[PDB]
Amino acid sequence: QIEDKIEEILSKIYHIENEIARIKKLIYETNQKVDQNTSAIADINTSITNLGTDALSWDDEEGAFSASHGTSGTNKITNVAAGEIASDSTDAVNGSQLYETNMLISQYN
Amino acid sequence: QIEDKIEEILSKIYHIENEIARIKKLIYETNQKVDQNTSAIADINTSITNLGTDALSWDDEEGAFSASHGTSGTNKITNVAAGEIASDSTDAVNGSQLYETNMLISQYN
Amino acid sequence: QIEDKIEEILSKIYHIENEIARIKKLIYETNQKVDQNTSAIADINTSITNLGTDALSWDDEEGAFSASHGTSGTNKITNVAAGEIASDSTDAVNGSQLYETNMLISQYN
Repeated sequence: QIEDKIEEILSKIYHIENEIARIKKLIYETNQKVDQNTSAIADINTSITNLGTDALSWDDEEGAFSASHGTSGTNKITNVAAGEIASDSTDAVNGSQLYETNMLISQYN
Repeated sequence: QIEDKIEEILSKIYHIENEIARIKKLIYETNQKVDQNTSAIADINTSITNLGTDALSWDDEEGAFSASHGTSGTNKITNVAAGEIASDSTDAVNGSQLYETNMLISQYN
Repeated sequence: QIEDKIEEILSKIYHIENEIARIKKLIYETNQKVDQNTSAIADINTSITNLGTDALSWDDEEGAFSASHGTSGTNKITNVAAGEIASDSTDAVNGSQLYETNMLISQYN
């Protein structure tokens, strides 16, 4: 009876040991995925910070989009293609267009 | 005394088996959270990619905001409300405003 | 022999107990990281939502950046520095520049 009980005990111990081995694998696999995600989050935080710094964004107090950037309150917007010149146009106009207008005036004068 | 000892060992083995059952559940639960975050991060990466592509942003080669996009280095900005026309105005002006100016000149000529 | 067997069994159970305590600690530590990451992803989703609402963004149907915002189909862009007035300038122009042009015309008249 006691040798049987010892065999029972040892069988139970082997099973526990096997389960523990698998658990160590599972915790490792998990911690690899978590480390991956922690790194990814760090990179995302940088990207979000940069987008926030660099996007031309709405200014609630001004009730308009603002071309302020960092420590510079006013800045150019460039690479703006020519806007439609019409009574209903809501396109921004660029310096080539104002140049043309100024030339019409100087020619007029 | 050895029957007592055997029963105490079997008791502790039962306890350990219970711990292992709990541990397995915890690991599964933890992995469900990690899975959710891994998939949330993939979604975030796409969002950030698209925001970077679509937000009018600062350009460190221009020292200005740049309307480059896709295969065109210049693009229009539209749905721009009329800017204040005043000596100290920093508002963008639209094609309707330039149209009016051009019309004043034209009528004179 | 059997008293000896029992001693060896107890020694192994002691080792198992140490492994279980370590595993618990590792799972705790993993979950502290996962919690930190879940929160960080929550913050990121808020930043992304806000950047989307507030960035001046590309509009596929317009093929242009759009100063639409919220319920308002058109809005101002302000804090725009004066653009180059030249035949190949792609700088946006501001209200102070159009004011100046408008005063040339009113002078010429």
